[PDB]
Amino acid sequence: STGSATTTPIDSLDDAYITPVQIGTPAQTLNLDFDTGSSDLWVFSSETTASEVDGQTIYTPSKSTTAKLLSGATWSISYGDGSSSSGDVYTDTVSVGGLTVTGQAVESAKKVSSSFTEDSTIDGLLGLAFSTLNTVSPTQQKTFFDNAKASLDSPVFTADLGYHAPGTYNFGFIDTTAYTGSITYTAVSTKQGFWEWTSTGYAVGSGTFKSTSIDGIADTGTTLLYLPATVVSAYWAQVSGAKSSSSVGGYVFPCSATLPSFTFGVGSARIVIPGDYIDFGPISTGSSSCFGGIQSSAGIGINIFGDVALKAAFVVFNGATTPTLGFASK
Repeated sequence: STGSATTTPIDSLDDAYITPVQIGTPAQTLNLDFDTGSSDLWVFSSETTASEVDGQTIYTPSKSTTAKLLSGATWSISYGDGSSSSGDVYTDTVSVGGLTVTGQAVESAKKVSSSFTEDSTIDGLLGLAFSTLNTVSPTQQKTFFDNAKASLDSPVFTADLGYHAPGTYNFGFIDTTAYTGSITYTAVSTKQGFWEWTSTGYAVGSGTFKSTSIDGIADTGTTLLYLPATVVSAYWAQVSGAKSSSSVGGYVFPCSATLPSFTFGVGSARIVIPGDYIDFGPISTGSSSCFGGIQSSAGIGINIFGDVALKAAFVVFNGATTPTLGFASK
């Protein structure tokens, strides 16, 4: 089997991407944030505290003839940005782009933090990291990909995020019309539960490539590119007027600037992020100070190849017995 679904930016900055997901019988369609940095599929629901729902579409399990309470199971998750959610668990039928999994753990939110309430466009998350990170207790549950893997034509999914434009998530097959050149595959460590790999170095604009190993994760659920402070300083030093602002919480730059590209290494290959992808617009409405799309990881504890980096590529998440990542230009 295979599946194919369009993913769409939630706003003009590509702050995140939503993908429609069918849950239950009859189908209830919710728009979920596919997140290769986490492993829980959770939804706003009829159980969510009423004051914490503001415009989201909710899953109502009592209206699904295939929903069943997973007796005694609870979940609770905190994300790197400080947001969180928690609740109870049903199993139900879940379909993405024509690919159906029966018995998928659908984690129903009883509580969500303010940043989720305030984002009316995201109805929940669909985790695509390794199932070892799933938070369901006392019986950990599998991700949608893990459940589908054996039925898929090939045990893979691909991320093709657009720049200010829709893109595609495919399950079970590699669309050879979606990229240019060849796909370069690179080793993955699953020891932290992430799609963790090692970049071979970087370049700033037209500058020379610096060969240096950068360990980090391929994370569709993080907006920006978070890299070591040495690398980030080398980038922003090429932008007149750019500076790190403790009050804003990262590097800012004059909105009048033209930003240079940033290249990252994948083995012997190179992925080029155009400068425009690194502009996240005014820090506040009407400001002439703009927020940078490349930021220091020094306070995180891990480097993060988020959407800024991934949307410059066609990315293969290969879940074969030894997982790997593939990157191609497009």
